[PDB]
Amino acid sequence: MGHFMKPYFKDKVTGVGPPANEDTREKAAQGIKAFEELLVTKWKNWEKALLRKSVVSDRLQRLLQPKLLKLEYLHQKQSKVSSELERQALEKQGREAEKEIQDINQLPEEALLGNRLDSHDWEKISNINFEGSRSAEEIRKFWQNSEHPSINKQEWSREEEERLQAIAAAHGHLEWQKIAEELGTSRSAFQCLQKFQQHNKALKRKEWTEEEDRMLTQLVQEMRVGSHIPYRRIVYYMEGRD
Amino acid sequence: MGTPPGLQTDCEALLSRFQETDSVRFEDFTELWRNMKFGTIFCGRMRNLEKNMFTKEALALAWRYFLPPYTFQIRVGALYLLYGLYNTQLCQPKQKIRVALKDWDEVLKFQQDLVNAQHFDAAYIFRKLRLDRAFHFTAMP
Amino acid sequence: CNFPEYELPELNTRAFHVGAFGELWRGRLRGAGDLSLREPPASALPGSQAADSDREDAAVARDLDCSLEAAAELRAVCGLDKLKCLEDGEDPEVIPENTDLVTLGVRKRFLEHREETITIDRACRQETFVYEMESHAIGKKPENSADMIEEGELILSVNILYPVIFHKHKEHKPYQTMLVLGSQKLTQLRDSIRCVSDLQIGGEFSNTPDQAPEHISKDLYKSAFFYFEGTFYNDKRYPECRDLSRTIIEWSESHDRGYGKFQTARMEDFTFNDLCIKLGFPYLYCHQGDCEHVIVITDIRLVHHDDCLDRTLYPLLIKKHWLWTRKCFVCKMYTARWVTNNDSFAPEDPCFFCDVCFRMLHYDSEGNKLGEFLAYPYVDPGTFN
Amino acid sequence: NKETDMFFLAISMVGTDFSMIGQLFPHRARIEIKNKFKREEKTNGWRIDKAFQEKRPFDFDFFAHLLQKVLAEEEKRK
Amino acid sequence: KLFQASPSVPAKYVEDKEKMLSRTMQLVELANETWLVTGRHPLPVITAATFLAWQSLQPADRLSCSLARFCKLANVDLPYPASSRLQELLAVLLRMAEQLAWLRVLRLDKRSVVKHIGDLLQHRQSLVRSAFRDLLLPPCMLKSPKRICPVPPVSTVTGDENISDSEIEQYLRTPQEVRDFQRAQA
Ligand SMILES: [Zn+2]
Ligand SMILES: [Zn+2]
Repeated sequence: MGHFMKPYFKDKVTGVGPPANEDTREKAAQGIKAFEELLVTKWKNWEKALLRKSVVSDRLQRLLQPKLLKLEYLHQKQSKVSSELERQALEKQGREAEKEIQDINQLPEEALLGNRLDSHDWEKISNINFEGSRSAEEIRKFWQNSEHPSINKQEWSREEEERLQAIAAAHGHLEWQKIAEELGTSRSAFQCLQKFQQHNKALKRKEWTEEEDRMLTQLVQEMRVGSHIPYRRIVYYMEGRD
Repeated sequence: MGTPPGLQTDCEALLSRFQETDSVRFEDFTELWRNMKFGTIFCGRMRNLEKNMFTKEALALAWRYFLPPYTFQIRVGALYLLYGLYNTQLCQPKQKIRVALKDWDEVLKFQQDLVNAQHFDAAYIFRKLRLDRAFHFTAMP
Repeated sequence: CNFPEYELPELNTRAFHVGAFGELWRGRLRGAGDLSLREPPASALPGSQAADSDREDAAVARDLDCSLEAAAELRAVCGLDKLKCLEDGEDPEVIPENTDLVTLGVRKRFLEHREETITIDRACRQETFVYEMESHAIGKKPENSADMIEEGELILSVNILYPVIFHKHKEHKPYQTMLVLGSQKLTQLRDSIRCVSDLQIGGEFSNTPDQAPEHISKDLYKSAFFYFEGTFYNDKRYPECRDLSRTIIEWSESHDRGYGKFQTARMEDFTFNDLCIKLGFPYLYCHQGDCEHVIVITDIRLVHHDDCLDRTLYPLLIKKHWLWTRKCFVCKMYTARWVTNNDSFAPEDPCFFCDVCFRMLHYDSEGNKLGEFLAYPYVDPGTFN
Repeated sequence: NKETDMFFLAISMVGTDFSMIGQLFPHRARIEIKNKFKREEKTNGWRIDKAFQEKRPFDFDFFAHLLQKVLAEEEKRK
Repeated sequence: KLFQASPSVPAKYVEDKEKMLSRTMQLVELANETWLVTGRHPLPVITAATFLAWQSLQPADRLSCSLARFCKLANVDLPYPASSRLQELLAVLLRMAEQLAWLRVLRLDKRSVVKHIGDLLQHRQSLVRSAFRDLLLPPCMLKSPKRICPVPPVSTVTGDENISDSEIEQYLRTPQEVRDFQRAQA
């Protein structure tokens, strides 16, 4: 019974489906998205922990690779070369590279993490360290905007909330990047807007308006059968509800 | 879905008791029905959809008893149970017994046998259910 | 023979021709009036059968091969007073204690722990849609003569599963149940479905959000087809319609993919009476080139005078599953109307935004683009469910 | 264990004639008898010597019968 | 048949023939120099090397594939000791991975290492020469045998003429057992 779930037809030996159809190809060329794209999984603590591990590992390899490549090239040259003074100079270079790799080994994880806007091989991280389960750009956004330690993850202070409200009014509730910059607590535009919307009287309304009531009544009468109405789905059409 | 919680026990107890009486008369079945007071089953703070699907499944299960391989008096008791369940319901419209195509003809032959057997109580009860059109012409029960 | 049999107990049945099955049902009922759409006489208490006695006793005597006095005696014996131990005036909202039913003992056990100030309520019991649609349509008749169900017509129950699927549960399915007539063409069922995929739209509009596409997927594509008994039924009424079945035939017949030989037909060539179909066995439907639905023929029966006879409503909807609205991540409460990718402001990609949050975040008063992001208009299937 | 006791009693009865040994048991080859000897000698050289000294009367029917009975008993109880 | 987009195989598993050949060639020479080839069947080790090379050319998905699935896809009769040879090479792979700074810091494992084989091969020679100073021999006898070929006691004495005579009595049958032997195979 359960064998017939989507896709309805699936290849018996490989499980693949038919190639892209003409209608599907045109729709893709028109940029029409699919419903499967809306499926997103919550960041469990393991996902974050191994993202952190991946970032530290990436930075470690980035720092080490030039040093160890230099050391290995130097050792190859020392092995092939017979000149004594040049051999001693190459040996000294190898000792320097050894000391450099040792102090990099001794560097702390925080120094390895570096700044928020540092460069990383997000593509390689994605497809080799999480096997492509999450997209490289998605991982980049998550890290740089929420997970990197420089992000202000602390709870909002009451003074911070009051100043946020005041400067949001000052900025006309627009350009929330400038709002966050003026707040001065290293907050992001998205954090500021989410916070304001969660305590904005204009969005969440206890009162009512003529257009909201009219459209609620219209949708209710069009859809309602007996006692049932889409209480929480009417919110798509009118603004300021659940 | 299956069966309501406890309905199977009440139905089997009623059918077993009616069998042990060794009587096919409808008087005995109604007397048991009134004594243990089966008709309350359609009360008890069950709402509209609840009465509808409870009656549907109860009628389907009463039909399950009404079918073979159980012998004459068991099927007679099951028909009396079908009559009671349908005529003591409070649905609007009265919900119908789901009966299969494969079962309509066999029940018609059973009604004819009841007529030939001169036990006209069961045949009359089936005809009364037919007048109520208490049954739905379905492919499966 | 077209004799329905269980292929798996209470799960699915063998295949049979709908027309032949309906003809067999009518043959077992034609001329008896049991399949008629006209109100028959009903049972009553023995104290009120005097008016009905003249009409009933003679017919009973004729059918049961018993005397008129025997018919009257049977009627008195089978009086509802012998079974109506509830008075017609008793409310159903209370369990009557004068009973020995185990069922009502269980009902009492259920109700007792629901009378505290925290638990007492008259809320939904387990579902709502079914009875609402029933009471909205049951027993009604059409306002037009041409919209009347034929007496003894077949009623088919068809379930269509939603494109959005749980992927974590398998006992239950997300579906909507329709009722269709034997004589109806499949064109009506194809045209009736209001699937959200028809509302699908595309295009990237971060620079100019107000320039959303003028055409929904329904206005650009019309390819749709049904799948029964190995047959494709593709629509070709319009130039936008394409016979999707040809590509899948080419793909599948070239290799042992686990399915047999297939053949193509149009959508308007068949009525519900022309199909040879199973009950409970899953089947397939598709539209928009890619939006596949699972089709299950849950039930089939002749029409009854108590059923909905108003064909203006047909195809009928009688049961509907639920999908959760896609709430935008900014306020986490309001429903999203926009989604962005590559968005520097957004903490995650993709990020969904409401029409309120989207504009006020990504644009200034003039509507100029702010930051780096790509934005797409979004239609919520959890809303248009 | 009981099968070990059987090789010991057999080789008491008849000596170390692995061919006749393997014939009388139903599914044991001469190679199996040799391998069993090579395994057991280290701990049961005393028992092999006792068996060589134990020139027990080798009756055909008696031993065939007691075999069949004790194989049946072991199979049932095992 | 891994290198053509046949209908029976997904295109996911098509590569460059020369890259595959080079990966497998360098893996095979590594196995050779690590004493994994002498006195044994080459076909299982070669098969293992091919499987690991193919996996390493895209660890993203091939890490989920099994060698049994591999031979099914390729229509190849896998030798029974292929799994054992693969395990041996994996142990050698971990012994090699311990050498490099990044790998040893990352604390890799038998499975996750699949995505660094090219890196290892890049610096094979120096690292393996360093690792040898810690050789390979049959793992069965690498169990740290504290005693090797112990000298047996000298028992070259053969007596003078006869050390005992009851042995003949012990090795001869009594007349009872003689009759018993006669009736044994009647
Ligand atoms: Zn759809
Ligand atoms: Zn908003």
